[PDB]
Amino acid sequence: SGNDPLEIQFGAIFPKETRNPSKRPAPFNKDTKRILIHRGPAVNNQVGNPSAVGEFPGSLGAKVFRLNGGLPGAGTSVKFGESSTQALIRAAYRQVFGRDLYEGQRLSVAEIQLENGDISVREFIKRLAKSELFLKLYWAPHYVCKAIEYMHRRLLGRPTYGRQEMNQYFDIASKQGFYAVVEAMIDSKEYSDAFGEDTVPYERYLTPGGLQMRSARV
Amino acid sequence: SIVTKSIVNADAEARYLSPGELDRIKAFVTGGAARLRIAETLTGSRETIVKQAGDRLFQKRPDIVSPGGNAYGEEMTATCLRDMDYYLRLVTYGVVSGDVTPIEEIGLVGVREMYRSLGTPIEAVAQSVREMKEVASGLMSSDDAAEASAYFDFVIGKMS
Amino acid sequence: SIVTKSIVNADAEARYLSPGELDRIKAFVTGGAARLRIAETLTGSRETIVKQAGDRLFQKRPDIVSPGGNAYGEEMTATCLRDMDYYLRLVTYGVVSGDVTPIEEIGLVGVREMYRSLGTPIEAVAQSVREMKEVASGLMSSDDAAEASAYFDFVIGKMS
Amino acid sequence: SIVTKSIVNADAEARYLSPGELDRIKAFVTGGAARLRIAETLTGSRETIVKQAGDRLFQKRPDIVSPGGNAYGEEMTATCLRDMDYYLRLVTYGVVSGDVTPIEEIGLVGVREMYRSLGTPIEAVAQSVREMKEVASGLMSSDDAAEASAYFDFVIGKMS
Amino acid sequence: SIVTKSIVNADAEARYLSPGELDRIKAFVTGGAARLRIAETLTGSRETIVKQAGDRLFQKRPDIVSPGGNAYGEEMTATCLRDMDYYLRLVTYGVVSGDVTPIEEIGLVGVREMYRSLGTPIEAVAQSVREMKEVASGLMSSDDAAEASAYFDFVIGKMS
Amino acid sequence: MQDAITAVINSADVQGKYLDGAAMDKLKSYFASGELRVRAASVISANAATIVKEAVAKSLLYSDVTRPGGNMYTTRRYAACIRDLDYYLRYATYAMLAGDASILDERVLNGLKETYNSLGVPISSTVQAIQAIKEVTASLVGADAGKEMGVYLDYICSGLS
Amino acid sequence: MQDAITAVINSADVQGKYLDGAAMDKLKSYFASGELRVRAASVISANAATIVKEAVAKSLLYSDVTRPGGNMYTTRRYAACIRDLDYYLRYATYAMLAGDASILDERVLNGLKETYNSLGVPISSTVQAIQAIKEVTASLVGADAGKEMGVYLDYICSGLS
Amino acid sequence: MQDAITAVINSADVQGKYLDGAAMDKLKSYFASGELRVRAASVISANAATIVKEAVAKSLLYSDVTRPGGNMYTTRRYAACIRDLDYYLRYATYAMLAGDASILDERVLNGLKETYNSLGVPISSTVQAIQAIKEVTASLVGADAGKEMGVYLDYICSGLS
Amino acid sequence: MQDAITAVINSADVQGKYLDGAAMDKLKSYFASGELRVRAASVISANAATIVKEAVAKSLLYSDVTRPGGNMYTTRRYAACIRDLDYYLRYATYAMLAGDASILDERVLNGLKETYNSLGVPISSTVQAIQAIKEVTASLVGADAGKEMGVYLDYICSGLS
Amino acid sequence: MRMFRITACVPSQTRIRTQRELQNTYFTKLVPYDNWFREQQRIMKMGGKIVKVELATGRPGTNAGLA
Ligand SMILES: *[C@H](C)[C@H]1/C(=C/c2[nH]c(/C=C3N=C(/C=C4\NC(=O)C(CC)=C4C)C(C)=C\3CCC(=O)O)c(CCC(=O)O)c2C)NC(=O)[C@@H]1C
Ligand SMILES: *[C@H](C)[C@H]1/C(=C/c2[nH]c(/C=C3N=C(/C=C4\NC(=O)C(CC)=C4C)C(C)=C\3CCC(=O)O)c(CCC(=O)O)c2C)NC(=O)[C@@H]1C
Ligand SMILES: *[C@H](C)[C@H]1/C(=C/c2[nH]c(/C=C3N=C(/C=C4\NC(=O)C(CC)=C4C)C(C)=C\3CCC(=O)O)c(CCC(=O)O)c2C)NC(=O)[C@@H]1C
Ligand SMILES: *[C@H](C)[C@H]1/C(=C/c2[nH]c(/C=C3N=C(/C=C4\NC(=O)C(CC)=C4C)C(C)=C\3CCC(=O)O)c(CCC(=O)O)c2C)NC(=O)[C@@H]1C
Ligand SMILES: *[C@H](C)[C@H]1/C(=C/c2[nH]c(/C=C3N=C(/C=C4\NC(=O)C(CC)=C4C)C(C)=C\3CCC(=O)O)c(CCC(=O)O)c2C)NC(=O)[C@@H]1C
Ligand SMILES: *[C@H](C)[C@H]1/C(=C/c2[nH]c(/C=C3N=C(/C=C4\NC(=O)C(CC)=C4C)C(C)=C\3CCC(=O)O)c(CCC(=O)O)c2C)NC(=O)[C@@H]1C
Ligand SMILES: *[C@H](C)[C@H]1/C(=C/c2[nH]c(/C=C3N=C(/C=C4\NC(=O)C(CC)=C4C)C(C)=C\3CCC(=O)O)c(CCC(=O)O)c2C)NC(=O)[C@@H]1C
Ligand SMILES: *[C@H](C)[C@H]1/C(=C/c2[nH]c(/C=C3N=C(/C=C4\NC(=O)C(CC)=C4C)C(C)=C\3CCC(=O)O)c(CCC(=O)O)c2C)NC(=O)[C@@H]1C
Ligand SMILES: *[C@H](C)[C@H]1/C(=C/c2[nH]c(/C=C3N=C(/C=C4\NC(=O)C(CC)=C4C)C(C)=C\3CCC(=O)O)c(CCC(=O)O)c2C)NC(=O)[C@@H]1C
Repeated sequence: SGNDPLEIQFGAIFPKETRNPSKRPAPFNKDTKRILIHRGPAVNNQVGNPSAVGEFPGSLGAKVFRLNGGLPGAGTSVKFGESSTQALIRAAYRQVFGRDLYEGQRLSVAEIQLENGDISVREFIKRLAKSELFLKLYWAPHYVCKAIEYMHRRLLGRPTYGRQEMNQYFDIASKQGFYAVVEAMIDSKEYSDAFGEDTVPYERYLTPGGLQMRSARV
Repeated sequence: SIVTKSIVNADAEARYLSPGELDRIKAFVTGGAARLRIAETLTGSRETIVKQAGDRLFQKRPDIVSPGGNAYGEEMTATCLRDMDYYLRLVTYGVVSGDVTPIEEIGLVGVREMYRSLGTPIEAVAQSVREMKEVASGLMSSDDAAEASAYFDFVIGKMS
Repeated sequence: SIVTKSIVNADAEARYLSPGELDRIKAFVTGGAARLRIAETLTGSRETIVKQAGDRLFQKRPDIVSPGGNAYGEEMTATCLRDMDYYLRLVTYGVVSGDVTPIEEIGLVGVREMYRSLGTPIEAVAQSVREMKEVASGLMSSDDAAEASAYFDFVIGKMS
Repeated sequence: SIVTKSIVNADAEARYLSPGELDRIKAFVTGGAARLRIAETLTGSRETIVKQAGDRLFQKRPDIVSPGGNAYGEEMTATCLRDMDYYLRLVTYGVVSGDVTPIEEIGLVGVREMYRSLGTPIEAVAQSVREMKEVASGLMSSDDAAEASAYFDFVIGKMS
Repeated sequence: SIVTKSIVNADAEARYLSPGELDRIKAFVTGGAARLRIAETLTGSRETIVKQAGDRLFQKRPDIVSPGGNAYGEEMTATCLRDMDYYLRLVTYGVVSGDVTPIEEIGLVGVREMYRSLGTPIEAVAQSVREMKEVASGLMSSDDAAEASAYFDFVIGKMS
Repeated sequence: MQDAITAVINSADVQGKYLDGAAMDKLKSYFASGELRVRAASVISANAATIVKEAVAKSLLYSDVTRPGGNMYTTRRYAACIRDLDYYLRYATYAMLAGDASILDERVLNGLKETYNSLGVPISSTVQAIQAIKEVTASLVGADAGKEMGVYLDYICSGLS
Repeated sequence: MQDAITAVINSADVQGKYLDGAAMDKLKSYFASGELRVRAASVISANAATIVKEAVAKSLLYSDVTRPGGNMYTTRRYAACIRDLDYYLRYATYAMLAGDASILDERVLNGLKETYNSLGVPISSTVQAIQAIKEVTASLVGADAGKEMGVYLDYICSGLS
Repeated sequence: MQDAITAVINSADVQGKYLDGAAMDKLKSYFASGELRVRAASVISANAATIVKEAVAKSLLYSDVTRPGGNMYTTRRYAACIRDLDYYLRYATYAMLAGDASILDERVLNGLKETYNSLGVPISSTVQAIQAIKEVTASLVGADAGKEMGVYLDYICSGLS
Repeated sequence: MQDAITAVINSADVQGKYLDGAAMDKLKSYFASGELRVRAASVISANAATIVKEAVAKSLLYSDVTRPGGNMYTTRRYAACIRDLDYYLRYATYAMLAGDASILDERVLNGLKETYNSLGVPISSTVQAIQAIKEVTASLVGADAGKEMGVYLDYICSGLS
Repeated sequence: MRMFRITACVPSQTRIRTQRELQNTYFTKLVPYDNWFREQQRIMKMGGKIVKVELATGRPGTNAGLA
């Protein structure tokens, strides 16, 4: 249970093993699969409808940011393509880090290299995830598997299903390190299916506990 | 609702509502009388709308109400008219809200799965909504009919 | 403009402009003359607006025109008033277009960065625009004043 | 076409085919002869299958071939029979390949959109393919009838 | 080099370089004399270092020179001593750099796969670099021995 | 999230009912309040930074909270706290526009108390800061829209204590 | 993208002057024609599906394009072609409602020819289909709106040319 | 990627043709060859590492490709070359299983030539090493399956050369 | 990127030789320059924002470039320009501190001139502003350190020019 | 770091998308060298058509000084 963070907008909040001890060990073998609740139409859950992966959830799920419109300079002022691209950049920051950064923290080179068509949205979020700021905020201060779990939620928009995903990312962490774990998550097939080269990741699934936290209040 | 749509867009953008969105909300709230009048008209004459549209549907698609048809018999036909009533009520929700979201969330997400399970022909459900749209448009001014037609068409297209 | 903004909002969901958007564009086109005159009122009295607002600001923020300030001396006072005139021009563009975008895309994207490089305090630029707003509002009717105040306040909000 | 699926699934992990997959491929290869016999039975009797299925459809759905319908007229009935023959050809492709993949890739991706743009009732095409299945199953043993019915019913499940 | 990695780490955070990095650049530049002293000592004494290391390795690992070993015979012994000389080259390249990067770019990024494709036991190569270490650590002064031992130990750890 | 219109529709739909006189009365009342809500929200969007600034200066500055050892001490923690105040003000404005507190429960108050308890963020000081925001907003926007904004800011406070 | 309003504002700002009388006249020009633009947009919005249907009927069907070996042959190809024509109709509606073809350059032609050449989509037959769409739209909307839509559809064709 | 079966299906479909006698003969030929195809693919699976270990020694080691200045001298390049040859073996095996080089066009020869040109990897040497792998595979697979694997490896080489 | 140390290492490894007499000499020259290199790096880092600020003030401001029509007009164009100059200073300082310009190729001039041609940023005013930057820098550090900075900033300018 | 500048055309199988998809179809993008093998495989196995690959940043024949 300690490896489940709060499903809040931003922050990696885990129960601390020693502070108000609450540990609830359970024997999950290597093959269990965690039941997740889709943020959208229930029938679009990829368990029952694996080809639904990437189907945008509409009003039942989160807002989805896409670089659908053209990028500026793909001279003249009042070019309308400046608001959409910047809204997407700030959305990507809010997705990878949970919230917007303070002044001076944004990866400006990556932003211009994205706004100039030199990279894709996927490449930019990879740069954000591999940034030293992400390492300091979300990788370094945590148990390795807590860091991986929070990473998975931010990048794939869902908690991990079980020991298969967890073990592969954890093994990469053992062998290669943080950048390689980020690479594995963003280069995985499911990322490509759910998010192309032009979609900012978003919350796609919740645990029962997170949904209950959100929807059980008076 | 338009208010919910604008708030969701702003929240996902981590900003306050833009002046355009605030002006859209103003235009929606100040035009509330027309929407509520359209809803009143649809609610008051719901029985005749459903009855006439059901008769037109049955005459146009006799198979669904004849032996072997999904709606054959008294009970199944009554259930068919009840489904039509459900959708007219949902359309009232949509016209009052100024937004098709209540209709979509209450009666169109997974509708094909449900009607395929039941064996109902979805094309006929769409045609029944078409009949109800025609009958309802008959009972109000052209402006009001044009207003409610967008929601009727949303429902029809989601089944077509 | 409102038409361009509506076009992008419609294309964001891959559809046609809704009847609500089209009717809002209709109302904007028909009310065109009122804003085509509000822009003229702001334009014809531009020098009065800029200079009266600048005097009111230097009464509000005497430090900037004082030695060590960003605007001390006649030269920098004149260039600060130059910026005031620029932003009044953008506000006139905004009232004409019906949208806050050309203001944003001309004078508020990276404004903090540029003025950081130059040393200007930004709360004081917001105050300059606010004084321009007050002086302009005093020159026109209450409803016209509110219509222009929407855009003046947008500029104020994007500065402090 | 389990060879393609097995290779694609093996290329996912950048590995070679495991003994189970290779045994599956070999068993599929052996079944090839029976699959070819079924395919040739459907192919040789293409004309009668299509003719009888079309005749049966035109009695269950007489509206289509009467004035105002889609397939009305010798030309449009000819195109309708051509569509039925196309889908029979795709079914033969499926039985030989052992998979519905060619059927999807040639006939069932965007079929609803195509026929809606053409105005063709999709349920009527589904009934026509069901009649083709009935006639064809009238010429095959139980095993072969079930084997071809897999593909016929998949076409029916995607067409409506 | 240490300078290259300082620069790339800085450019990762888009900064001009922090005081500790420049302090280390100063220290390494000033100690260039000692580092080049060690490098020249190893270059001039390379053949003896390799010979003694190989003799003590083979006394430690008499299997690789036995039949079936990767380095069996005299030609394969020549190839193995050549690899020992190559990694001594890389040690001298590293010491003058102040960083391990050249050693990884040339000799360690891919070494495991190379030796497996060759059948060489890479742990025996680790032992060879060890024997090189305990020979070189008596051929030069006490501090120079450790200054080279850093790179010897890095190679050993990266080959373990 | 639900606004006032959607709340009415949900109650009706859960009954399976068409909208009767009382539901239409609720809709009419909300439409009547819409203009006031929009004016107030525009004012808050205009003066959000000032509202937060004045609430902080009123409630938190020049106290142990900002001094070494307090939770707002250090520029990082200062920035995080004023960011949180901006979040709360933005969500209170959302709620006021919608006329429904549901967005607060689904987006803000879910797990917030556990968050602040795990972080060691003092709750009473945060509540005082939010109440200062309420007073500043009341003095800025009026006494009616001030009252509605107060309802939703007090809702945020209720979910934190 | 751009429209007539944005066009005049851009000219003025690049020059560096408040909107002068001539600019106001050029604005009034777009203002006066607004009714026709909105009307044509709404009509074509109502009839877009039928417009595409009729255009494909009299431009592509029963030719080597829809037969085996033609790039409309399979179901996927036919539906994709209908999707492309839907794009052309709605983007020409977008441009007509604005008075400028900037959006046509932004979100339609930005790499279109490379995509067709790589995927083998024909240029002659898609140009013919676009011109058939022009014919059908001109019939439905009227004379002036038909001419404007035709101008923007010609823009798309020439971009493909 | 398409197999021989799907290749024949597409050949008949582009003509809108049923599977004629020649197509049936091709399908029967592939079904007959399936036994030896699967046998060879099983034998390669246990010798791919050995095959590459021997082919590289036969064609690459102790030349100006692995000495200083040759494009294998660094361990990075040696391991990368081993990876390229590993993938060549496995993809030739896939193509042999499918009885069609279509996959070798999609997942092997899609931008490979321009990737090697950008890095100065010698096309001559990689062609020679692929030929060596073909020779080695011939000894452990057999004669006819040897011809199959040689045809597919030669197809790759002609793609590069 | 390569430093002088890595440049000589790369040459020796390409030719497959130990550190030779000329290699020792060139390493020694870098070691003899690596005190003014670090001092200039520290001084440039100390006051880089002022360097760019004064350069822009004396070389770009209050001319047609910043006026309506020039390519610096707009709060956004100005921001883009000042960050471009700031990046130029950072990467030129890296280049100076390493005794090489490969970093300028690999992290600045990767398609910069083509981008400016596409986007219309002048190729003369950029070099003029960089002249101002190198002037202020050289006047801020020294004759030889300034000479190095001017050499590398001219390398950037030539890559642009 | 070595950076390729890859141009590719990605077709759309299994779905007729109605939103704007041209940006995903024919694209030119910078790819780090280390990710280019994986990316080449991903574009290919997706059905893409990699028109062009170049070495935008870096040199051939470089044994050291690549990062
Ligand atoms: C039907 C007999 C009863 C019923 C069902 C119902 N379920 C949901 C939603 C979900 N159902 C599941 C269940 C599973 N997902 C899995 O992966 C597995 C393991 C194989 C199971 C059993 C889940 C996870 C959901 C959430 C959405 C999702 O599918 O991801 C609903 C909808 C609830 C809602 O409020 O939308 C319903 C209605 N309800 C009844 O009343 C029946 C008795
Ligand atoms: C006056 C309200 C405040 C103030 C302003 C101030 N600004 C400058 C210098 C510049 N201001 C700009 C701004 C713009 N140029 C544009 O094109 C746009 C879009 C319309 C904007 C907003 C620029 C570019 C400059 C540089 C000089 C130039 O215009 O060529 C100064 C002078 C600074 C100096 O050192 O000379 C001043 C004083 N300063 C205050 O204190 C007021 C609060
Ligand atoms: C002096 C060079 C400049 C200046 C200073 C100034 N600051 C304040 C108020 C505060 N300053 C801080 C700063 C910090 N708190 C921290 O924890 C850290 C790091 C440890 C810093 C740097 C804070 C928190 C405050 C708020 C008051 C409080 O401490 O509780 C003021 C007063 C502002 C007011 O209106 O009260 C002033 C004057 N002002 C200048 O003009 C100089 C350039
Ligand atoms: C300000 C009045 C008080 C205060 C605040 C404070 N908060 C934090 C840190 C965090 N705040 C949050 C809050 C939220 N996350 C959400 O998703 C939501 C809804 C959108 C909320 C409100 C979180 C998660 C954190 C931790 C992560 C992060 O800060 O980014 C701090 C800093 C604590 C630290 O050092 O980590 C502070 C200072 N502190 C006071 O003293 C005031 C009373
Ligand atoms: C018969 C059971 C039903 C019917 C058929 C019908 N179809 C059309 C027109 C077309 N049909 C197709 C379909 C395909 N083309 C292909 O290549 C394949 C995949 C192998 C298929 C399935 C196409 C493309 C057309 C367009 C015409 C053309 O080919 O040029 C018609 C004519 C419609 C009209 O008005 O022109 C008809 C009648 N109609 C029914 O009512 C039956 C349910
Ligand atoms: C129809 C008149 C002709 C025709 C069409 C056809 N198009 C494709 C494939 C694509 N078409 C586009 C075009 C666009 N996508 C966009 O988002 C926009 C900009 C708003 C445009 C203009 C694209 C990008 C593709 C590929 C990606 C995709 O389809 O999703 C095909 C090829 C089908 C295939 O899969 O090979 C076809 C058939 N072909 C004809 O012969 C007609 C003349
Ligand atoms: C000696 C301690 C061990 C040993 C060595 C050995 N190596 C080979 C063959 C090769 N070794 C290399 C070496 C390198 N490749 C690089 O990239 C670098 C980095 C600078 C080095 C050092 C290479 C390239 C080869 C291939 C042959 C060639 O160069 O042409 C052998 C021969 C293997 C065989 O049988 O072919 C041997 C014996 N073997 C041991 O058992 C020792 C532990
Ligand atoms: C070995 C026989 C020869 C050799 C190889 C070599 N290749 C590279 C670099 C790359 N090779 C590939 C591989 C592929 N691209 C494809 O499309 C396919 C289909 C699966 C394959 C196998 C790639 C992608 C690269 C570049 C990116 C990368 O490696 O991730 C090198 C390295 C060159 C360099 O480091 O600059 C080498 C050494 N070289 C020889 O001399 C042999 C003859
Ligand atoms: C300032 C002296 C001049 C000036 C600058 C200017 N540049 C742009 C746009 C871009 N500049 C870059 C910069 C770089 N590309 C690289 O690879 C590197 C290495 C990090 C740099 C520094 C890029 C990528 C762009 C395009 C994308 C982007 O927006 O960043 C502009 C913007 C022009 C416009 O918005 O249309 C400007 C203004 N302009 C002048 O007039 C000066 C002479």
